[PDB]
Amino acid sequence: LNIDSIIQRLLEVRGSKPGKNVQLQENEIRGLCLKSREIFLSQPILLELEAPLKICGDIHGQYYDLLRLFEYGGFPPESNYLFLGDYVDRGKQSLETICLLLAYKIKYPENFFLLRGNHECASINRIYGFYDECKRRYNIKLWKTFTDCFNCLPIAAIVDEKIFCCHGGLSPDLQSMEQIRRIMRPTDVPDQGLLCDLLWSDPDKDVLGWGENDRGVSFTFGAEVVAKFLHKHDLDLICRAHQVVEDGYEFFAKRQLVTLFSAPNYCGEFDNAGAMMSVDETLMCSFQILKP
Amino acid sequence: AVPSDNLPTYKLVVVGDGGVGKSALTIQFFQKIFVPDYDPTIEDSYLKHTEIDNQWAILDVLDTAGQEEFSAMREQYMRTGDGFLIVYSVTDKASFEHVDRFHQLILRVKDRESFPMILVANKVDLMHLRKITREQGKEMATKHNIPYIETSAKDPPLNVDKAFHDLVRVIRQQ
Amino acid sequence: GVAFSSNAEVIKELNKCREENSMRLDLSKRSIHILPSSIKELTQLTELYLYSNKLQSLPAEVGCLVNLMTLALSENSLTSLPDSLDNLKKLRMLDLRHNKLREIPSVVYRLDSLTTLYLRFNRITTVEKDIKNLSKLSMLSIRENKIKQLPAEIGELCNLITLDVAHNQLEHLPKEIGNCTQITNLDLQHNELLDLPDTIGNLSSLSRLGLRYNRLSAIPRSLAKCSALEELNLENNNISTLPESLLSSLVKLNSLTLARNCFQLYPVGGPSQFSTIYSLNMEHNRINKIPFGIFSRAKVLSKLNMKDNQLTSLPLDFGTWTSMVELNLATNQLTKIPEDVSGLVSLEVLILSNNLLKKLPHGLGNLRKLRELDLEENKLESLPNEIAYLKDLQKLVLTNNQLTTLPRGIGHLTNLTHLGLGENLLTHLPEEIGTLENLEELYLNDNPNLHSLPFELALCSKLSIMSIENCPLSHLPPQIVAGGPSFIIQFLKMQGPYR
Ligand SMILES: Nc1nc2c(ncn2[C@@H]2O[C@H](COP(=O)(O)OP(=O)(O)CP(=O)(O)O)[C@@H](O)[C@H]2O)c(=O)[nH]1
Ligand SMILES: [Mg+2]
Ligand SMILES: [Mn+2]
Ligand SMILES: [Mn+2]
Repeated sequence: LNIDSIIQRLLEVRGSKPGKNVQLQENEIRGLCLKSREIFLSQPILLELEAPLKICGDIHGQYYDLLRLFEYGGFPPESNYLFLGDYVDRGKQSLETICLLLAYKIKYPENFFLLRGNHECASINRIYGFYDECKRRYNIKLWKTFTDCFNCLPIAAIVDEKIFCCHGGLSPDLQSMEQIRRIMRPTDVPDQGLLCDLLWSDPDKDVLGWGENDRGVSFTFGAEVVAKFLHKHDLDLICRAHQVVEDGYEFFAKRQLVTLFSAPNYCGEFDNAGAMMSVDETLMCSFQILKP
Repeated sequence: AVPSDNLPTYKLVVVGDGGVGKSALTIQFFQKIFVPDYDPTIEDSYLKHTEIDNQWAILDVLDTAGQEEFSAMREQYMRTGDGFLIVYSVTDKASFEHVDRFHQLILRVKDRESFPMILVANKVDLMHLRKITREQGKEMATKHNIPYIETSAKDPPLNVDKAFHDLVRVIRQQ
Repeated sequence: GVAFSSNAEVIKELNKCREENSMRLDLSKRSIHILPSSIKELTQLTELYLYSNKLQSLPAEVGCLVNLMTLALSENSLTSLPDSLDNLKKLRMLDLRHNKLREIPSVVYRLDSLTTLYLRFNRITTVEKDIKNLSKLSMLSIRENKIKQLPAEIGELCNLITLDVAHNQLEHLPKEIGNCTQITNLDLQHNELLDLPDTIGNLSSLSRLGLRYNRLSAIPRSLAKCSALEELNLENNNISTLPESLLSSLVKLNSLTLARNCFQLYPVGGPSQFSTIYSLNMEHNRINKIPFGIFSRAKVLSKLNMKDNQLTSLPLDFGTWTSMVELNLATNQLTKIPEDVSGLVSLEVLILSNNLLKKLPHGLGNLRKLRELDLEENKLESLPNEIAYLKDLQKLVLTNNQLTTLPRGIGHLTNLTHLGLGENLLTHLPEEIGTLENLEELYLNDNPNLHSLPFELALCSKLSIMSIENCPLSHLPPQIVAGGPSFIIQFLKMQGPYR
């Protein structure tokens, strides 16, 4: 597995006509999953991260929105990246998107990091299009390889002991980060529990306490839940993805929680913009917003 | 959904020897998955908000060491508990006689003649390795006058929810 | 701070403990940011527990309590220890797991009486050479730390009983650690070890050896001298062969896992190496052909796992695995199942999904105890009639197969509970399904070739969820089909000819 050649064959298309496909032999894609899962398992589930860092949100199967991020913020190794889940489903070019992200994780384990999102379940990607793309392009077995690798993804991460990064949001069962480190993997997201809420919850302002999502897998939370979570464990930012915002980045509950969505023109029917966040040593966070 | 304030908290201590399934039974009940790896335990504290008999509760389950090497802290963990699951493998004969020692230890630490605990027979799905039968389990269960539950933690779970739920009913009885 | 471009309770407990002169003072789970200086007054305190609190640094009055043996500080935010703690000449137990420690403090190196040390889930990067003073140490555990090398002095730890070094980025092990001869619990899981020292075989009594998820290429021949082993785990290890270490270790061997290795054949040795085995995990690594008679001496064996391999044809000795309970052959290249399968009388679960199975053998009707038959993506033209004799089936799926008709023997499977037949181009089915009243879930999704449902199925009323969202149903009116599975259930209840 030449991580470098792969990266070259995938970045060759950069700057060209959008929607162009990149043909990879299947054993690179299987090899990328097998090699990267060990990197996921060796590192802790609750990841500790060091500045400088450039963070992100969701890029659903959109390989030419991804390459725009790497230009604005900078390609590795001259920068460090964190991706908060949801890179598959809905978008047309998903195999190319996930392959590039999985490539930089192998070659830069201490500077590249990927979390887990909701569409990393074996069941959710069945409905929402990732199941179909695997059929026509490569195979049915290759889809099972991805969901095996998705099981070993870290659930949350902590940056400079101040920034808390999760795709979905908090859980009522979370009273200490010690519990997150006790989660056993490889695991599948259940209908209820501590794990599920982290890949599925979402803040909703109206609920002062807790309330059910519009979807029927988990339940929301409120502005008081995050604050009591931040003051207890001595943090100051909860960075999230999951949903779709118009401006790319939106702030919830007095900034303590910021959501980042980086796939503009979602699935071809949205006017949303994309955003990426960079944080330096003094923990100043700056936003690099992609044009709608 | 979950009640905002004044939620009763129950500290359930899972006590037994090594290999009696204390960790797997706790992982199954909390994360709905079965772990096939044998990792010795020192102290694991889980938490969950669940509704039992139309009543919400917090099931603070505290897995314990079991083995004497790690049991240097074991007697301290028993002291703060509220209910005990004396878990013994039906395929492990030795852990069955140790139920008496565990009951004596629980009575000694908490300084009481009778305490709420339930004898739990784990690994019941291993029928062709079963060595402790149901009547043998029950006669010792009534010998100490404690409830008896059959339980398997491998998918699909058998009474795994019931085992924790039954003790919660037992604890609120007094 | 990021920018955009308990004390009252604890003091009372100390006062109480000071009055009763108790050997124990418990301040655990009280979330104390700072342990009070008053702790010094209680000199005669055998044990102190401060775990799960918010302490960042201990006060220097800990040194005053010489009459102390047990200290618990785990799950805190500690970064350093006071130097006055060296005055404790009687301390033998220290708990410092799940902390923000960056390196092992020099204070710990100056405690001779210490016996058990818990340094786990920290940011320890180096281990100093001044552990010779810790001659009385017996329990040392490091579970989540960033050490890169172990000091050469560790071989002098004669009193050490358990060494737990996992997830600790170790590139090598000291060659002289085998001079302890008193360790039975050594774990090196999820490290980066490249090789094992040859002196590890001098450990006469070793029971637990966690050695998975490390980039080993082989194992030392000397390791076979440890006759107390029970479970040898080798997941994600670049191993291709073993030097007959199993035969010499056939003493208390229980389970063997060789998952996700780079294997290409079974380890070179006699069939006796699996005499006392109980489980096996040979998944994710190519195996090709299993040799004949290699499982003859496995009198006890419960499970086999062979997922993600290159199996082409099962060996002719398949019929002699009478003591085997479970099997798993998913994601392989199996072509034909021989008639010898009739000998597996005790078998209970059999999975054969993702293979090339045109037709099932007629010997399947002999195996009474079977409960599972997963045959997804096998390209099955039709099932054999021998399914009627079996009784104990409870969950079988035939998804992604080319079957168009089912055998008449469906009503005999009275124990059947879960059946999956979707995406199979099914046209018509026998009426015997009505006898099966215990069904709960059934799948016929994405089948364009069925038009009418049997009237006898109307008698099955215990079905709970039916997935027919994507189904043509040309003969039946779209209103009842698109109304919902429940509306069809009532349509079965009285609109059907049966009552
Ligand atoms: N078949 C079956 N196996 C079980 C069951 N419960 C646990 N196990 C087995 O137990 C093993 C894990 O043992 P574990 O629970 O960690 O041991 P323990 O009893 O908690 C004591 P220790 O502190 O030494 O770990 C798993 O490999 C699993 O196969 C069960 O209900 N059925
Ligand atoms: Mg345990
Ligand atoms: Mn999402
Ligand atoms: Mn999303």
